[PDB]
Amino acid sequence: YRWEKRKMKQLIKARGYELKGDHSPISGIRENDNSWNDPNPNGYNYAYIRAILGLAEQYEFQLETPYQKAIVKIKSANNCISRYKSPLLFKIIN
RNA sequence: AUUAAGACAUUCGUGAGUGAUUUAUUUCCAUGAAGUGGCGU
Repeated sequence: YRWEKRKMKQLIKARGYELKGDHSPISGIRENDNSWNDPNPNGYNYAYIRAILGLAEQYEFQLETPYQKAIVKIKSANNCISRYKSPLLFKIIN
C-alpha cells in the first residue's frame, strides 16, 4: 500500500505537465531515494491512505508555472462516503 | 205530517319562556453548522 498522492502524481506526468519541485516522489520507507519512473516490473498497490485520517475532496497540485493549477477532486464513486471526521481528538487541559 | 221541526263542537289561545358548542389539551419530540485541508524530502 502506497500514497494516493503519489498515485495522483503518476498520471499527471504521464502526459507533459511538469510539476514544481526538485525531488521525485518518495518510494520506500527510508533513505534518500527518488523515483519519477516505473515502480517495478510486478506492480504496486494504491489505496486512499489519507481517507481514514480525515476524508478530503479536492487536491491542488502546483504546476511549474504559477499561471495555472491542476486539480484532483474525489467522490465516493457510488455516493456513499461523503464524509469522515478525523478519528483523532486533541484535548488541551491546563 | 209520522214522540215531529229547528242548531257547523264552535269562540277565545304564538310551541312559547329559561339556556355561550362550552370544558380539558404546550405545535411538540429527536437532531453537533458541521467535515476535510492540499501543494515542491
